[PDB]
Amino acid sequence: YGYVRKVSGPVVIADGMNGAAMYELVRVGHDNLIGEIIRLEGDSATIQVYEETAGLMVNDPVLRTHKPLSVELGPGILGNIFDGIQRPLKTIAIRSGDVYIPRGVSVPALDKDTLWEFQPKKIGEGDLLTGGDLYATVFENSLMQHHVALPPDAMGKVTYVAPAGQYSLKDTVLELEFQGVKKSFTMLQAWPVRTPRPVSSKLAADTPLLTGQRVLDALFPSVLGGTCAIPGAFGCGKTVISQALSKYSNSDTVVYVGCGERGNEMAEVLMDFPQLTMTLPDGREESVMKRTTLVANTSNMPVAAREASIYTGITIAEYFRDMGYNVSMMADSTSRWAEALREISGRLAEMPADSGYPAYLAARLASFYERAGKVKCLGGPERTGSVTIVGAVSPPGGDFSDPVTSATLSIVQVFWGLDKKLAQRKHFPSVNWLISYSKYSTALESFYEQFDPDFINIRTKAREVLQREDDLNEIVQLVGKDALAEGDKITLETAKLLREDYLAQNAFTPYDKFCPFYKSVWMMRNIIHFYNLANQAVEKGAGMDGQKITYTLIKHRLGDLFYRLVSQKFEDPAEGEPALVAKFKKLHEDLTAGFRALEDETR
Amino acid sequence: QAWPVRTPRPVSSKLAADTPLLTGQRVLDALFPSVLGGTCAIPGAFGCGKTVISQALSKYSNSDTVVYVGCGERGNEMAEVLMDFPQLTMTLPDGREESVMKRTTLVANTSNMPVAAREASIYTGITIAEYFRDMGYNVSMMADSTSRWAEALREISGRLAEMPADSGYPAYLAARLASFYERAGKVKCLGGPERTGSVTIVGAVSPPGGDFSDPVTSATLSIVQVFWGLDKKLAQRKHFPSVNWLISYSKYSTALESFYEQFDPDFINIRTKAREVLQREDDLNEIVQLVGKDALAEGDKITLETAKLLREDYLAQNAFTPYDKFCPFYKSVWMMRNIIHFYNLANQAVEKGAGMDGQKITYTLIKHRLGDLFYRLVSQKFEDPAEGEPALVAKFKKLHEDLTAGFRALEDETR
Amino acid sequence: EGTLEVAMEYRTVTGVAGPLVILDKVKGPKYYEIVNIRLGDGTMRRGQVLEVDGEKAVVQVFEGTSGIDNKFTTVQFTGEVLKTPVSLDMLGRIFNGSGKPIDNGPPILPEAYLDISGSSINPSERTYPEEMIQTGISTIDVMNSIARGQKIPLFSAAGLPHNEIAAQICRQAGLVKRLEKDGEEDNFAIVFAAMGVNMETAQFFKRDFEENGSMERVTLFLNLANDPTIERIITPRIALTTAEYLAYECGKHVLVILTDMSSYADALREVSAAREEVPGRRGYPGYMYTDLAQIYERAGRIEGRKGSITQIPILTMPNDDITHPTPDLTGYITEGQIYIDRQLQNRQIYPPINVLPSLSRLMKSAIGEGMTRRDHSDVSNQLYANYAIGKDVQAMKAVVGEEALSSEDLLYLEFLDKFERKFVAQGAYDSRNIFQSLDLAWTLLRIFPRELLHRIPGKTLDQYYSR
Amino acid sequence: LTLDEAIKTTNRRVNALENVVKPRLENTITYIKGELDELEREDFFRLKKIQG
Repeated sequence: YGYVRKVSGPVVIADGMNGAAMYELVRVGHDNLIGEIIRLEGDSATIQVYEETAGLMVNDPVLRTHKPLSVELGPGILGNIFDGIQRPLKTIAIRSGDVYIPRGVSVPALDKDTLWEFQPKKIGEGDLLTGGDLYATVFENSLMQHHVALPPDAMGKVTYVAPAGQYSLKDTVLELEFQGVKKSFTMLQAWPVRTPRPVSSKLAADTPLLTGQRVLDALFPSVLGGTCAIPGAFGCGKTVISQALSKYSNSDTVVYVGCGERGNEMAEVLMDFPQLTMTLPDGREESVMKRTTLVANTSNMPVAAREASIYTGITIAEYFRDMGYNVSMMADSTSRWAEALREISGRLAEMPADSGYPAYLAARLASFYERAGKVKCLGGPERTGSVTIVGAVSPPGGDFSDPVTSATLSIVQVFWGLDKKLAQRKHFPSVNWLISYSKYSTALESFYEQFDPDFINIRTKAREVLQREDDLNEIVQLVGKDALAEGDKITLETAKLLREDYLAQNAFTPYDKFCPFYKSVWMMRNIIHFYNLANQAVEKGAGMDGQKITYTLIKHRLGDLFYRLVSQKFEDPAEGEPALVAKFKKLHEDLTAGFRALEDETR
Repeated sequence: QAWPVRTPRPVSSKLAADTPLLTGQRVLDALFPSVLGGTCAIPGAFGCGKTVISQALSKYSNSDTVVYVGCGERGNEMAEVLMDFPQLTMTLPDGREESVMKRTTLVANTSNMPVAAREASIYTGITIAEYFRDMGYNVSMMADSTSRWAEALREISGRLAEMPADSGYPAYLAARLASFYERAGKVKCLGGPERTGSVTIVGAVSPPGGDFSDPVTSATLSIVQVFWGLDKKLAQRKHFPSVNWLISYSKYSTALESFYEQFDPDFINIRTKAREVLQREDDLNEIVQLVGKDALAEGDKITLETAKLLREDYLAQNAFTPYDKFCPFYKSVWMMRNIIHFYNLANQAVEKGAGMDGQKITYTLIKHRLGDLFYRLVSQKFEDPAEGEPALVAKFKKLHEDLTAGFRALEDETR
Repeated sequence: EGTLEVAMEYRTVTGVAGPLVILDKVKGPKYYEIVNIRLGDGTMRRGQVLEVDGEKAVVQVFEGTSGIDNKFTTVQFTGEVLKTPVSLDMLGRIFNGSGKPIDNGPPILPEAYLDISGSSINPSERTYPEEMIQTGISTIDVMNSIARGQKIPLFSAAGLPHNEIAAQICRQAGLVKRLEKDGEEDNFAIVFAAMGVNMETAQFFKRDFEENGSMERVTLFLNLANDPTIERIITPRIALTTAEYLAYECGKHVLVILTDMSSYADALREVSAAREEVPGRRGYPGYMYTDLAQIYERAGRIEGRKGSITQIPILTMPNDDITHPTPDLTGYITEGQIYIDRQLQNRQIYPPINVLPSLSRLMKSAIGEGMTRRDHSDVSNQLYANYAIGKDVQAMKAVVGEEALSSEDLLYLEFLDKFERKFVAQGAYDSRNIFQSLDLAWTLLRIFPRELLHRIPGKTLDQYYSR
Repeated sequence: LTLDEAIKTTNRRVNALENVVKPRLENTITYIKGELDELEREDFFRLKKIQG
């Protein structure tokens, strides 16, 4: 239909478009590299290649697909690997025995031929149906019940509903009548990669994410269907925190969409998806591959794919949230995504605003990060899901005033700022307890009250102790520990106890692999109770003794409790919640006995 | 014969150079030596007057021919060169009086001359150097103020609207400067007989504002082998060479190991020890400034001593007095050996002195009772080289042996 | 392959500026079409088509633009991208920047032609770094170890012996599994690519590999500083293609040494300025990250073949910094970083590796029961903790005074001194085993008391504290 | 002894620490602005002229 005029890397001009649609996908050249329009100039158009562009020719045909970028939504997406162009990588590797990905390969996102069982939800002929009505369910695998739903822009009366049976994707199962037309339907539905899926209503979040890490779960809680921000450091986080979301998270599904990353890390993690099963179900061991989907685009991938992959991932997440399942989206991108925006702006010759980043970076980041929340779905029956976003930014070593970082912290409510010093200190969680913050605190008030009313005050006390330690660290560095008082001494002891027992979670050991909230709250309660008892003891300071003398005494006389407070970390959660609660209650009772007999002896 | 100036004259082969460039200045000759045909860089921020060092090298190097080129150089300097070289004489084995002016050619165009000609000047200079190299001679070229060449590139590129990659300097700055420096070396000449000439390039990169992070300085330091770091601190203190030991470095030390071994095996060890002493002196100066003169270790006192002597005597040359105008290598080795051997004797005394008092605490008393020998050590630089090699070597032997005997006897005394 | 076509030959050179020549009235110009340039003097230069638009076509010239004129410059369009010849015979030879042999021998008789920037590997078919190799350097081997298929860049500045340590690593490269490892397939088949290096460094590397006895194994691609700049942007790509063939289609473990990535960034900046695009950070091209990603992501193990590629790209910090775009992006991409510190060089330690910023993201997978002792990770964690606490203690002692420091403070200072003296320092022609090296690390650790070794678990403490 | 040590520490701080850090801040500000901002604006102007 049209022919190329100008080729410069990802940018390819195609004269002869005349009537063409903004962001309409167009195939370029004999190999048919799929690309989207970015800049109309008249009859001419500008197309990002989305592939390797070497070897084009002037007058090579360019065809219009007339449709914007879309990803095939349907049964069979779970446990699959897709590029930003929604290409099943394992399917490509199997169909074509060559280890490479051939240039301009055209493979359907989901195999039509593959069979799947069906289960209508007592649907009757002639019933009026609306978009998003969960008329039937399909078990893609154990513990995964894909409830097929009507497309959002679809409604009518059910003239025909298929009986339950084995069907391929190309097969039609549902027929609707509306306004005197008949509309057939297959399981697979297409949805634009932009323009988020419609939502009946947005709801205020109520439940925390309850991640394995202690600091993430207590100091900086995050609600279900809420934004997150991590600096994407190595060693931990994108390896540790990500593993915690993958197997230790209460989210039903994980959509890992890493883009612009180290290739070997994704090779390893893809080798890890089939393995590393988690026995979350009572009677079965849920292999994480069932509850994950990898959108993998390594650094060698084309630049436009770096922009496309994020929207593909968020579209998949919105799809899953439509069924009511709570799904988490971890994104190792948005670090290199800004670089991709810089590149496309530079080729398009747009004028950058700050440090070479195009201005609409902030707007696009705001859109993507606001595409997540707790949502009441469309159709019947009434159901509710959520999407939780965890997106990386520049590594913590660089300045946190970087435009991408500044844009993210504007909209993101929870920043889990990792510390380079902590990483060098080999402190594995590496979460800084000063820069990090979770604005979601006020919402979780009811949850914390119903769980444990005393938790709020002890958390505030722990925060105050940490702040005091950080504040007077400068003083003790300058002046010295000689002037430190008994209150300062117990404050430093409690701060060290926190830094060692509480904020540190190795996660490579069964006792530290996962820390349930009940164990975390008890450990914090024990630490705060010990701090309070020490405060009261040094405050009493009577009987020709006490204060710093009392502090030294309780350091030596009550050294056993202080030592086993550290071992409280080693208490194995697998032993069972009632046993751990009993053990911690006994420890608390002994701590109360401590500083009470020490009170009786009056030093 | 006419040669395209930009194109590099052909060579039969390029071979590793193993003949040190004898500058005649102790600091550059010993601390940061250069091989004949090597590539050097002298920042020389404003006021340091690097041109006196360049002129000294031209006068007293062992080169067969000198090609001095100054791009952006002030006219007075070229007058001075042309007026003073003919009277100055160099002594060959025959010994007859001869003017370095015959040995030297000047390609320089003054700062008043048009800027576009800076490139042409530098390339003509280097191609004349190469021409003399193919003749079998060992020639050295000095390129005064290549920063003026960089400014010429910026001005020419600015008119063409070529995009400024960094600080106005065009992108293709490192490439051209790299080619210019890469024309240097030691080569086997073409044809018969089998000549083996060389070209030595010692350029100058004046830092605007005296910050070595400047682009031209950055590229030079990237592609230079031996680097001599001029600093404003020593220049202000009227040190004269102003060659900072810390920043300066030589990548040619490994190559000249054979020459040093055949000359004197002690040279490597004394050089390393002097470097360590200087680094320890800097560290101790920082520590003392932080804390104070008091609470200063006796061993640290001995280290700071004779390091002050190094700075005052060996690392400094007047460059305008008959004795310090030209420093022969042997007397430099003797002075370095005297300094290190005094330091080692002090360390031995600290090790054993019949108690910690006499060992190290009485280092001040040792200085009091060894004052004449220490004054001889500091004055050894004052002697002129006109006495001749036998006189200087005999005097240095006498000084070293007298120092050792006096130190041992005083160490023997009360111990 | 029924019938072929002879390449066109144009004379329409409407503009020659910088390293670029602007052709016109050209018909059917492919993108990245490789052109051969016949000048009026008859000498032939080869170049690439950087951009295609209408009948115009911007052509970059590899060998410079010092002889082109409108009247007599003729240019041909070969109608294909660069395809360097490759074969097993390419081993044990030295080549120019463009791949033209300079070993005074004959040109390569190709086994096949491979398009540069080879085909992308399906990510679902890559594999994690499986085995680990002994690097000889104590600092490298004991901590932040290098596994097969890893991407460990050495970070150095001007003057630091990055070239010397690169040569050391090449001679010391070896397997480590249970200290067991002819091994012709296991032979590392080192591919060395030097861009914009001084002739002295070139002769140094040449002599080092000639004397190493691996001249039948290594392969050198040189692009000297005096060589044209444009050639340098292809040399690492040629090296990557040769490594990919000799590894994947030939079944040999291959190690890659890329030299002076800063020089490659310089060529990229020169090309961008000549083409007059919008800059990035510090005037660099905005797509430099993509170029570095493509130049780095071409290494790693592959499931379908027995080969593997492990690359060690030495990088030169321009002003001894990391915020510079090139080291920053390299850190963004590469899964490791080894630091050579000027402070260490000032104290004259031949390997100046600063262990504190050094890190390997795949070090945990690299170390194994077969690879090392089970307590190796504990040793590494303890060394990190001890070094960090010792640096903080040294700062505290400096600010408060040497006497005011506590006993544990002086212990930490002594640990720092002994570590930086014995451990980091190593000989120049001396390699070393891993297991007794870990024993010496335990000696440094047991200098500290058992109680202070909180980072090490008690089990490994009882295992290897006394020894 | 304590007063001498404290006075020495305070005088050393006032005479060296601030007197070195303030020039460091000034040099950082000067370099950052006069290089990054100036050259970025110049690049933008050159691009604008190219388009013009």
